[PDB]
Amino acid sequence: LDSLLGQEKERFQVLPGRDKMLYVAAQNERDTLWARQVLARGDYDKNARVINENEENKRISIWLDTYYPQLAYYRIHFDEPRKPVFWLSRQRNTMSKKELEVLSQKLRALMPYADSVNITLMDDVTAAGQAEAGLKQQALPYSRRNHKGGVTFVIQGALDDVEILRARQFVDSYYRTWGGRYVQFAIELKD
Amino acid sequence: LDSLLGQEKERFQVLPGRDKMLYVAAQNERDTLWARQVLARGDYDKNARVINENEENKRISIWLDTYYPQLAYYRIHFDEPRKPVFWLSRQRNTMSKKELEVLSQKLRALMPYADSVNITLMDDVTAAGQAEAGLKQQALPYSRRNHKGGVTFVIQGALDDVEILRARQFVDSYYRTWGGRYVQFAIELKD
Amino acid sequence: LDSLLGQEKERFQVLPGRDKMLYVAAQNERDTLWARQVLARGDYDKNARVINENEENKRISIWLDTYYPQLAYYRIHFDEPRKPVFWLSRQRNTMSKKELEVLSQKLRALMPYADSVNITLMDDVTAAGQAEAGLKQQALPYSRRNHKGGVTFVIQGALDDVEILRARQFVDSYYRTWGGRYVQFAIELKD
Repeated sequence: LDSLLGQEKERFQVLPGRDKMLYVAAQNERDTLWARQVLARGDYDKNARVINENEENKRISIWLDTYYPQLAYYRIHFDEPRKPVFWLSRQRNTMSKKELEVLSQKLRALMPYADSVNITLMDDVTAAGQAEAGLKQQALPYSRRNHKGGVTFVIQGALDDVEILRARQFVDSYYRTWGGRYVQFAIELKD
Repeated sequence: LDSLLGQEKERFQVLPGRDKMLYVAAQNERDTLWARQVLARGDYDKNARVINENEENKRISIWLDTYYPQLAYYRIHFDEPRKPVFWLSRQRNTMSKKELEVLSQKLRALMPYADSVNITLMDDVTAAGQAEAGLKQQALPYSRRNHKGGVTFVIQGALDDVEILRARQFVDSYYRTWGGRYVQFAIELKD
Repeated sequence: LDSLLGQEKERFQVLPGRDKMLYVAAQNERDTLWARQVLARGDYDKNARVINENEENKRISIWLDTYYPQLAYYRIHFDEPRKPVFWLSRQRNTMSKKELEVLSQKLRALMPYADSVNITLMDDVTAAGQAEAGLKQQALPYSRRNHKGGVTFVIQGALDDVEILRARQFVDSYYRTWGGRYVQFAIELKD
């Protein structure tokens, strides 16, 4: 192994894979690019791979559209890349304990660098309540619409220039940890 | 250790970490930057770290969003960096004594330079009363609104140019020690 | 010790500290600056410190906001820097004799150059009566308003150019010995 040119290793969490390849978990896009380009100049292809939170989540989601298309989930969190956390829709999900254990091992196959994948049924009430709470904190009333498989919070109120930005950060916050798979959002000028 | 180029050490409180790294508690941003740049010219990376009150509080808060998302708190004070004080929402917090002791040890892990973290349940009545008192001292009446998990004091009155600045310092004062997590503020021109 | 370049020592009251450092009590800002700059050219840092009435009072007040935030006080007088006098709000203060003795020792820790700190409960009636008297001496009637924790004397009367200056000196006088912590002031044109 190594098959690593990350040094300076700041913002490069390098994890050993189960497939005998190295996965350099880069903090951001510019770091990912830096490490991939340097490894390529260095003739460390194939075995030396560079990854990040966004690409690995989308990669697993693409695999899931084919093998667990009915999986109701939120997002895979890579706060600890060696132990990814997989947020599932508590109520929309109808999988068994053992089926979820298989799902984890399948993601472990998708993530050789991961030791194990911690799949957790996240309370759909908590998802809805997180969105509810964030809006109410910003004095943003909403009308709750119902799209297939979820709800859409339509923010009421003629918002000011910066109040709109406040609502955009709220929306992004929910889309960072939960995603747009359960509560989606809209803005409409009222009152 | 050391792995220190702070000299002149004025405004650089250097504390030894539990992880065998040094944490230079700098008085301000310009000092933080000065020390980080000088340590870097000096080839004292990794083990020689430079920190401050604002970055360390935000760093712990980011960790808390993942592991104690339901933690109702105000702010972590670094008046004594070696013994950080952690203001919690007395009433909104439902944690036990031992759970709070774990929370402290978790922050001690987040702050190797800290000897211990003193977590204290701050009276939510006192928070509200601090805001109330600061406004009344400046002859600023307010309408108490209710956002999720707190209240919003909407300052009544067509304020003058400098009265507005008086209200801004009041608001900042509360946002310095309590933060915008319980009493938030607004201004509206009346009378 | 010394660790002193004050000479000419006129307007430089040099007091020995309990922390084995020297505190040059300078008469004014320009003297403070002069002594700090000269000590610095001289390589007498650390042990040779330069102080004044305004900075030392504000320094102790900042410490008090964290450890005795409920302390109702006026101002610390440095007429005799070696024995600072600490004016407290007689009625607003609810501290015991021994708690006040601790408060003094805490300020003695904040002021190594001080032998002892004389804390005195100043009659709030006298504070109010000082303000009352100063206004009445200048033929300035006022309406007594009530802000949280104090009163605001609103000066009645269309004042002339120099009468306004007379009221400003009155206000400053009260803000010199009592401060704006109990009786505050305003001006409004009437009659």
